[PDB]
Amino acid sequence: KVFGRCELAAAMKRHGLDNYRGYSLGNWVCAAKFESNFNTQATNRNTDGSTDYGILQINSRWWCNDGRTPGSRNLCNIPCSALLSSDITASVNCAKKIVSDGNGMNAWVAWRNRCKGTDVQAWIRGCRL
Ligand SMILES: [Cl-]
Ligand SMILES: [Cl-]
Ligand SMILES: [Cl-]
Ligand SMILES: [Cl-]
Ligand code: NA
Ligand code: NA
Ligand code: NA
Ligand code: NA
Ligand code: NA
Ligand code: NA
Ligand code: NA
Ligand code: NA
Repeated sequence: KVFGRCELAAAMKRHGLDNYRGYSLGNWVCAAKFESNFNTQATNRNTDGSTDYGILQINSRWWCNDGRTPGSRNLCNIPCSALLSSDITASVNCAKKIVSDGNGMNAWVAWRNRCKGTDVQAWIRGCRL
C-alpha cells in the first residue's frame, strides 16, 4: 500500500507513535517519507547482506527474521514479511522497540540526515488528526 501523507500520519497516531519517546508525529512521517516514500512494500538490500523492510525500512540484522541474514537477531519477534503489510501495526510496534534502543530516531540514518533539526511539523500540516 502507498499511503497518503495525512493518511499515514493518522494511522501512526492511532497506533500510538505520535510523541512516542518524545518524537512528534512529523518526525515519524518524515522518516517514512525518506525511507519508503510511504510504500509499505518497500524492500532494500544492504551491503552487509541484511535487508530493510516496509514503511520505516526495518533491518533484518536486528529486528526481524527473513531467513537469509547470517548471524542476525529477530528482536521484534516477527517475520520481516509482516513489515510489508497494508496494516502498519507490526511496523509501528517494532519501530517503538527500535527508537527505545538507546539512540532514539538516529537508528534511522535517513531521519538523521534528512529530518533531524528540520521543520518536521510541515509533514502533518493541514492534516485532520
Ligand atoms: Cl508527500
Ligand atoms: Cl510534528
Ligand atoms: Cl536469518
Ligand atoms: Cl531521544
Ligand atoms: Na501500491
Ligand atoms: Na526524544
Ligand atoms: Na523503495
Ligand atoms: Na520491495
Ligand atoms: Na536479507
Ligand atoms: Na517498516
Ligand atoms: Na510497513
Ligand atoms: Na533473524
